[PDB]
Amino acid sequence: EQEKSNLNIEDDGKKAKEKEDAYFEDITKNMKQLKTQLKSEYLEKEKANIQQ
Amino acid sequence: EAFIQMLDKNLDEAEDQFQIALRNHLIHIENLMQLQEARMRGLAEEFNRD
Amino acid sequence: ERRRRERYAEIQQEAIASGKKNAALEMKWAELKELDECEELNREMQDQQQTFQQIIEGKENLRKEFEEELKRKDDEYVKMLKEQSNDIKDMISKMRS
Repeated sequence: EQEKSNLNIEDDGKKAKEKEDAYFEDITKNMKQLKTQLKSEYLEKEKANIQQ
Repeated sequence: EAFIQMLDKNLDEAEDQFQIALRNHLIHIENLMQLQEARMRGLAEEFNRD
Repeated sequence: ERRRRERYAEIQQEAIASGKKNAALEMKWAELKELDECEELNREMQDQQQTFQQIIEGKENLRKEFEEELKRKDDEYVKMLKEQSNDIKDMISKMRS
């Protein structure tokens, strides 16, 4: 009983870890993609401004 | 007669510990509810701060 | 306490009255036994021994059903432990999900 319950609890913890990792990495990808619209897209837009 | 009383005193003790086990189970479910409330409240707070 | 121990007291008093009457009737035998006839006396004594064992047989029946109830109550307690374990398992899974 103890072995099964402890293993189940720790698998619960590990699956929670995986879920939270995926969630945070998705949020980080959104933030960094948006930021890339602020440094790289910044220089692209500067080129657009000068050409226009 | 003393056995039947014991059959319901042995059973009285048994019933007392089944009541004890039910009280413990309700307490454990209450703690699960309290900490699930903590998790949900934390989620709501973080979401609304964001 | 409102109906279990109350019925226990009811049956206790009824059985005490039954014992009083049976002891009175046994003294009635011990007195009215100018019927010294040994053969009929023995036949009636075995007959009333059968009376006593038939009376007790109700107690054996009740005690056997209640042994099935006590061991089955221990089995129910084990079943309750398993049920509560599964209850918390499903509760934790659903709560975290």
